[PDB]
Amino acid sequence: NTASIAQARKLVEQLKMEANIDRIKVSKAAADLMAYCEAHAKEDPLLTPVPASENPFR
Amino acid sequence: RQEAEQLKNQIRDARKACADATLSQITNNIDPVGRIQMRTRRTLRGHLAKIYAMHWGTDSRLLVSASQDGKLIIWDSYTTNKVHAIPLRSSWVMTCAYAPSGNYVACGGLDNICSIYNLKTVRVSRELAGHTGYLSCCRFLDDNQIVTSSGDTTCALWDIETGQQTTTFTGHTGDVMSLSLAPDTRLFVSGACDASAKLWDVREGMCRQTFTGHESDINAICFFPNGNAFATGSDDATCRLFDLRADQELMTYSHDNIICGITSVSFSKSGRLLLAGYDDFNCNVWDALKADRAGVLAGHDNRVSCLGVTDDGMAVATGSWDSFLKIWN
Amino acid sequence: QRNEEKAQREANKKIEKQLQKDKQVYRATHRLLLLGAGESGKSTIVKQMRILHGIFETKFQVDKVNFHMFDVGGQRDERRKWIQCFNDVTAIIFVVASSSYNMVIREDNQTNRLQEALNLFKSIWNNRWLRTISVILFLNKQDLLAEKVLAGKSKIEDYFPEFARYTTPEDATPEPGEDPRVTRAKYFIRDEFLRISTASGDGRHYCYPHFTCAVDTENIRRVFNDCRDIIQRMHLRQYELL
Amino acid sequence: DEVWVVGMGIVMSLIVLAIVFGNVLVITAIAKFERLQTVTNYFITSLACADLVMGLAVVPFGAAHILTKTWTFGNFWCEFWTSIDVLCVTASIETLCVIAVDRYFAITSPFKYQSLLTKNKARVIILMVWIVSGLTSFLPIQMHWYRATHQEAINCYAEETCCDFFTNQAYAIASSIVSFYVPLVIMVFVYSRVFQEAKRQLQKIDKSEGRFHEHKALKTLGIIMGTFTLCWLPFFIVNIVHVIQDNLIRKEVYILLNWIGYVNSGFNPLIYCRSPDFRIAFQELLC
Ligand SMILES: Nc1nc2c(ncn2[C@@H]2O[C@H](COP(=O)(O)OP(=O)(O)OP(=O)(O)O)[C@@H](O)[C@H]2O)c(=O)[nH]1
Ligand SMILES: CN[C@@H]1CCc2c(ccc(O)c2O)[C@H]1O
Repeated sequence: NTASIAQARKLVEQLKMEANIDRIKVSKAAADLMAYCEAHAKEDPLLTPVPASENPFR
Repeated sequence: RQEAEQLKNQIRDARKACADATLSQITNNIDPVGRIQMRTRRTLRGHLAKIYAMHWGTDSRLLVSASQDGKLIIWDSYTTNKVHAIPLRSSWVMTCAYAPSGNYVACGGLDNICSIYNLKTVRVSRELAGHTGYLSCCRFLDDNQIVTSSGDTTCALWDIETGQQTTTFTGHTGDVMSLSLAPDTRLFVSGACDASAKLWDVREGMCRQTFTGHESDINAICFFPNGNAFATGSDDATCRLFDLRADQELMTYSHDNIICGITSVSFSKSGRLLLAGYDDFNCNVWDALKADRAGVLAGHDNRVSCLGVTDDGMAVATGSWDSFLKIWN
Repeated sequence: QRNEEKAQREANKKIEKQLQKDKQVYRATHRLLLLGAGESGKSTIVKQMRILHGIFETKFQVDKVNFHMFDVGGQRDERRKWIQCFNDVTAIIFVVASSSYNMVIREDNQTNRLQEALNLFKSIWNNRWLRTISVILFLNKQDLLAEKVLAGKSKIEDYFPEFARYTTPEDATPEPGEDPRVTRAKYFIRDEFLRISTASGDGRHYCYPHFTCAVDTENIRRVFNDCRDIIQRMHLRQYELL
Repeated sequence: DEVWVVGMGIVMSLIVLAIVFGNVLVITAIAKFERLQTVTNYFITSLACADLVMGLAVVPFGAAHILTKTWTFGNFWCEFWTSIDVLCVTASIETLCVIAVDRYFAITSPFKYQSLLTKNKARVIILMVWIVSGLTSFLPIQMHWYRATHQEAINCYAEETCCDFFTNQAYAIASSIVSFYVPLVIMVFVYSRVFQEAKRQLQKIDKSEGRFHEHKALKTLGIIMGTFTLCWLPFFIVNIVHVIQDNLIRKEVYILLNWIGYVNSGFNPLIYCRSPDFRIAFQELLC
């Protein structure tokens, strides 16, 4: 099967392309997620119940 | 062609080399948000058959839903009264979408055709064909181009004006079931039935990364508001949180008392709460940064198949096989 | 904004009326699902019925009762993820080629073609989402099976070793002129499926075996009778009486 | 003596309660959940409402009258109480007949069941049944067409202390025919047809797949028919007998059989509400 060679090479070129990516430590990613969540924590009605005056479904 | 294992081993070693610490270690002194109680505010009726999908409007006021009766109904959440009702040619529909500009509505299903509608004229505008399998999801990237995912292990980026495929994404092995667009509409992800997810490029049209943390079929996928993470839900009663920059998963959401599958996943505006619908006739509200339950949304008498949160984050709406749409808060 | 509220209330009324009009039509009709193995003759059976009196649809009525049938041939794969959508149908029509007990398929040695059907039927019966759906079974190609069994070149016993220790049922009703070999082959084919059906029936859904060939015009009546029986049995069991 | 009066109060208290509790639970369960709002459940709602009215109105005052041995209210109250009794009793049986006919249509003709029964038609049927029941209770009692013609009857009618049931032949026969004998032959014929269909279906199943593999229908039909027949039969024959020939039945036997009839409202929730959905509803709340 010539087709088999094609898929086998494509799985090799794709894997080579999907291997040379700069990676960062997971601690930095967790810190960034923490910072964003703490930054935008005061603007979501689900987390903090808003007064019934501004609620359109009341 | 025996070098494929070597590259996989190298990728695994590179991923292991950057695992400095677990997310739970960093987020351990945070005071939990505590129990959260939500009550039904509205109940929408009128669907003869059992529902699959829904999509909120961009104004957080209107929403659309599709059912197996062969009918799309555009509701008004504030005054719980209908606006439009569109009969369809084929009664087997599996998806729906709402335009960012509020002018078009798309819906496709078991027939290998994606149809769009012109609300402000209600007649069919164009029919997009070319797929060889059932459609599973579709989203408007803009007012003139749409991205769809079908059951023949492919995705496409259509052009509405000409009705011809522009770019075709290939590389998956199993059926593609769901996708979600980034806030900048420059990248999107997709969850297949081969227990894998991928991060495509809209412009170039080449896959960049592959995550294979799951072990069964993937039914739902969402995307973090920050644009640097996403969450998936599979049939093994687990929700996993991946990260693009680190390139491996960071946290798993599972409980020993639930063994049913997951049908929908969504986030909140702040991203602190993760909402996931189950086959247990109800829904759960996890904690994104702590992996601990925080509430249950009961009230449905059958399977839950839809879920969504408004853009302004004022309410969360669900749709089940009981042919009823409910609005929680 | 008095008109704006009033106008919306005008539209909701126009729809609700349309929905009420359409509900009766939706509830009146009956839906069936057509399914079977490849190279078995489902297309021949469907095309023949109308002249007699990615998806496909068919409309037909018997005794002023509306019936509707959907067949899916575009989505042909071993894994069937779309089958969850068909848990509210009245019945499932299953068609299998009864004469192909000696033929490998796909240029793949595979298994004798009848066995693959058996595996498909077993998977369909034990599905989680089809716990309360009956099955109508059509054993097609009755003449080719009889001729092939009459020929001594191909023997059923070789491919299925359990045929050697098989004895015909005492309640059989062979057609006039039928040789014992044809009757034994037919009833072995029938009870091979009946065993799988009755193993885990649980009393909620049954099976209706049938024999048919090309020259037959009574299938449209058999489907009607089977659907009526299915609904009657469902109603009887609902009231804790059967 | 002293013990008998004490015994009656306890026995009466247990019945008045059970009767109210069963109907209240059924009505609350059917109203709370939308899964149980089936069209065939409307007849059950009407039956439960009728039983609730009977248990709340006629049982307590009847017990008070039988215990006190003297009516303590006016003649108009006596007539109104008799009217309520007759209305509830005659409206608690035609609903059973309607339920039987509905099951007959559901089983015998499965294809035409959807068209023959609609939510709009159920309200019309229920209203017609209630109108017919009210026509034979208030109309011939508020008007004085049911009165008797012997000295004891007129003496009791003049007095304001005795409230006893005296009637002539015509009203007794007509009310008995309207209430009991007409809705009995219909039920018998319907259930015979249903049993025949069930036996035929089971025979077909046994013929089809007997080799690899009778009394449930008998048990269910026996419960449904026997409970009602045993509860309401003797009264609706002594009613004719005592007026056809006098000085044959003592009043105590009359009252005892009539009160035996009242217990029938204490079994309907246990008979017509045994579906698993009702069990789930009962477990969800008040538990
Ligand atoms: N002798 C005989 N041949 C039959 C019969 N039914 C179908 N055939 C033959 O089967 C062929 C037609 O089958 P089709 O209906 O086209 O097959 P199909 O159902 O589309 O097959 P798949 O889509 O692969 O499942 C012809 O060669 C027919 O002569 C039958 O009852 N007797
Ligand atoms: C005193 N109690 C009454 C008397 C006669 C009567 C009853 C019930 C139904 C009828 O059709 C009747 O005629 C009894 O409940």
